[PDB]
Amino acid sequence: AARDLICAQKFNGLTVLPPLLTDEMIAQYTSALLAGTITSGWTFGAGAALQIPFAMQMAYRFNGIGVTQNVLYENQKLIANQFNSAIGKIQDSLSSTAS
Amino acid sequence: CGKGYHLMSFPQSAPHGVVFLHVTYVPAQEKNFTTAPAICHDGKAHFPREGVFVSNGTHWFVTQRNFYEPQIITTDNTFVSGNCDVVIGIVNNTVYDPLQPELDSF
Amino acid sequence: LQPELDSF
Ligand SMILES: *[C@@H]1O[C@H](CO)[C@@H](O[C@@H]2O[C@H](CO)[C@@H](O)[C@H](O)[C@H]2NC(C)=O)[C@H](O)[C@H]1NC(C)=O
Ligand SMILES: *[C@@H]1O[C@H](CO)[C@@H](O[C@@H]2O[C@H](CO)[C@@H](O)[C@H](O)[C@H]2NC(C)=O)[C@H](O)[C@H]1NC(C)=O
Ligand SMILES: *[C@@H]1O[C@H](CO)[C@@H](O)[C@H](O)[C@H]1NC(C)=O
Ligand SMILES: *[C@@H]1O[C@H](CO)[C@@H](O)[C@H](O)[C@H]1NC(C)=O
Repeated sequence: AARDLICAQKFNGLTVLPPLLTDEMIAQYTSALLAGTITSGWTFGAGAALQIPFAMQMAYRFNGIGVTQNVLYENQKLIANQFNSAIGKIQDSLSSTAS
Repeated sequence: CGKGYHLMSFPQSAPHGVVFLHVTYVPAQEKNFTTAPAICHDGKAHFPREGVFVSNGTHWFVTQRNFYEPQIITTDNTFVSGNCDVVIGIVNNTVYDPLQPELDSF
Repeated sequence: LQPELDSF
C-alpha cells in the first residue's frame, strides 16, 4: 500500500521492546486471580488458597461494610440478576457507547 | 505492613533509609470440611455473626475463619434475621439453647 | 426470654 508510521519509527532507531509477560500469561494471571477470588476469596492473599462457596464470600464481603449477611441470603437471585444486568450494561457500553 | 495478617512492626535505623520487621500472622496447615450458608432450625435460618458453619462429617461446628477452634452450635454467636425457605444452600441441623442445660435441664 | 422456663 503505502509506507507505515511504525516502519518509519523502527527505521530511525525508535524500536519498541515487547513486554516480558505476554497477553496470554497476563490473561492467565487474571484468570488465576479470578479463580482465587471466586473459589478461595480473600484468604489466598494471606498464604495459600482456602476454598469457599461464592455466596459465603459475598456474605463475608457484605459484613465488611456494616451490613448484615441476611440481605443477600434473602435476596440472592436479585443481587445475581443485578450483577448480570450491570455486566450486560458494561458489555453493551463497550459494544456501542465508546466513551 | 507485611504479606499476610499483619500484627506489628519494628523500625530499625539503616543507612539512607529505614528497615521494618513486620511480625505477621500466616496460617500453615489446612483441612477440608463441609459447609452451609445457614442452619434451618424450626423454620429459622441461623448463620453466625463471626464464625463459619463447618462439619467434619457428623457434627457441625461454628469455628472462626482463621483458626480451627470448633465450638458447639449455640444462640450466642448466631443470629436468625430471616427464614430458612428462601436461601439456596441450607442443611438441617440443631441449635441448642444456652438457657437449657443450666436452667431447663437443671 | 422467660416463657420457656415457666410458661412452657
Ligand atoms: C429494589 O430495587 C430493585 C432494582 O434496583 C428492584 O428490582 C426490580 O423490581 C421490579 C418490580 O416491579 C421488577 O420489575 C424488576 O425486574 C426488578 N429488577 C431486577 C430483578 O433486576 C426491587 O424490587 C427493589 N426492592 C423492592 C422491595 O421494591
Ligand atoms: C467428627 O466430630 C465429632 C464431634 O466431636 C466426633 O464425635 C466425637 O467422637 C469422639 C471419639 O469417639 C467421642 O468421644 C465424642 O463423644 C464424639 N462427640 C459427640 C458429640 O458424640 C467424630 O468422631 C468426628 N469424626 C471424625 C471422622 O473426625
Ligand atoms: C479435601 O478433599 C478434597 C476432595 O477431593 C480434595 O480435593 C482436597 O485436596 C482436600 N484437602 C483440602 C485441604 O481441601
Ligand atoms: C429439613 O427438615 C424439615 C423438617 O424437619 C423438612 O421439612 C425439610 O424437608 C428438610 N430439608 C432437607 C433438605 O432435608
